[PDB]
Amino acid sequence: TDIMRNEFERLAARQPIELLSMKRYELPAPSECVNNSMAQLEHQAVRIENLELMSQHGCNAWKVYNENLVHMIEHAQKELQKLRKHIQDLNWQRKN
Amino acid sequence: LICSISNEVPEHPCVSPVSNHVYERRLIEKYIAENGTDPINNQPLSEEQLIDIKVAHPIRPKPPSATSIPAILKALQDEWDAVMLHSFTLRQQLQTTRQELSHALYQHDAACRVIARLTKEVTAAREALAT
Amino acid sequence: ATSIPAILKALQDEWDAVMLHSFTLRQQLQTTRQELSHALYQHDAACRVIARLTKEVTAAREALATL
Amino acid sequence: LICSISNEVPEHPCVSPVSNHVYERRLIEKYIAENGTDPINNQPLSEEQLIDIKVAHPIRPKPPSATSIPAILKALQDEWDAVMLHSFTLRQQLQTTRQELSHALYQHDAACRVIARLTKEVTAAREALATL
Amino acid sequence: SATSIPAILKALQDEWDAVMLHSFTLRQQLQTTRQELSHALYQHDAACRVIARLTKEVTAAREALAT
Amino acid sequence: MTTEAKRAAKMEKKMKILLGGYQSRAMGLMKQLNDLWDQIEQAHLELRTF
Repeated sequence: TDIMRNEFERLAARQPIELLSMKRYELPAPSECVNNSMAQLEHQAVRIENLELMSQHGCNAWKVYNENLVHMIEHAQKELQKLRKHIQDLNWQRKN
Repeated sequence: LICSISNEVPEHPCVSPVSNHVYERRLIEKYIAENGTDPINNQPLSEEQLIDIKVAHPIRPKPPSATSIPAILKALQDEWDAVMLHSFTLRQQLQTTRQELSHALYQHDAACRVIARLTKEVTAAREALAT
Repeated sequence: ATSIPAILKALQDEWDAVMLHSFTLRQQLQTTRQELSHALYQHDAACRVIARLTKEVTAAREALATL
Repeated sequence: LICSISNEVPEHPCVSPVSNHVYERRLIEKYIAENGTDPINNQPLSEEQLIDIKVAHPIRPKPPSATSIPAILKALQDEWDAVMLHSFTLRQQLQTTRQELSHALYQHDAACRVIARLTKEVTAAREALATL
Repeated sequence: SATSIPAILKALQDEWDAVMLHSFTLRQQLQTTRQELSHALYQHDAACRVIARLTKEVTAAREALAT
Repeated sequence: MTTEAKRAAKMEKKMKILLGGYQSRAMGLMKQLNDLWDQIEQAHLELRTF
């Protein structure tokens, strides 16, 4: 019960073929390329500014998100116990 | 800690007041517009009935190799691959389950008739020893 | 039409359906597995009724036969 | 990860359904038994209204990562929304340079007519005086 | 459009590829308009030094005409 | 490209050294959570069975 999204998604899974992305940026060639050069410069700037924020930003968060994942995990195993305890009781009852 | 629709770790979790279960806002907002009821309990639920729960901007750090280039090309491609091949595989899991249930029931019936047939057989054989 | 910001908005809107579809598909998946599990358990449970019943029926035969 | 009332790591988290916030069951239970209210917003709340944290249901999740499709899409918003501000830094600075260039080229065009007349007048004064 | 989805992947690739160059071309033009502006400021201040010597040659001429 | 990507590679390798360890740390946690969510359903299913 979805729009166009479902038609191309089901076709991609049935055919077993992922849609091709931009295989351009990585290769390139020295000596149109004035644009390609200026795109590279800006890209690098973004990465570097972004990378710099990310290290410092990453450094600040590099482990703050890891703590959240431990709070998320322990909650699941508490429910594993709560389910374990009910079922055991039921089994015991049946046995008796 | 997770969403009860997609299997996400929500960025803006919101709880419904009819059935205490945390959903990601976008996915619960979509369900209410499709059919105005709670997805799990099938109880009457609206967009105003929801209650947002503070998350204080869930930790998602940006990778060291983060640029406009991979985020446009490689990362966004993988996200619509992972959405496509999962729901297709999830649609494959529904039907299988249904079929399984059906056949299970079918097999189960055949044994009931054997027991009912043997319940008349045994006690009358025991009764004949009594006679 | 061929801009940029709404393409990402469109990508969200189609994903919003993807999640809603995966939910209803999983509900029926697990809800059918409950019927599968309850049946298979109750089947092999009802199967042990026969094993018991067969051996008693058998005991009634040699008893009456030898008498 | 934290309990908002005490500030500890809660060992039994239960989320309320009036002010969405993760409280420790043993702490919030005593807050409700004191008075039937939610500690933050002071809205009415009972113990049955409070709900423990649970595994969603039957759909299996994975932790929040950079791979995950939704986290990758919200990443590309950050990319473009930051690059859109990068364009303002160059659009706003261009409107100062071209505005200073416009007044500079006007002062150049207003001045070079006076250089042309002094080159005329100083040579005309040398043409006049030398002949006499 | 009805548009094939594998193609929509390569569109978003091309559109990011285009915006990266449409941001680049707009920045090197800003640096060269400021650079060519700085070449005008040197000529502006160099010209008003050359007018001071030309005014002296006119002042020297007005003294000789009087004599 | 030279100035920025050299800074990027320095920022990346400095982050990577600190964060590839924290990535591995995070990945494991995520995997564990996933697994747990898998045991949760089998116990709920078996609870409703029993």
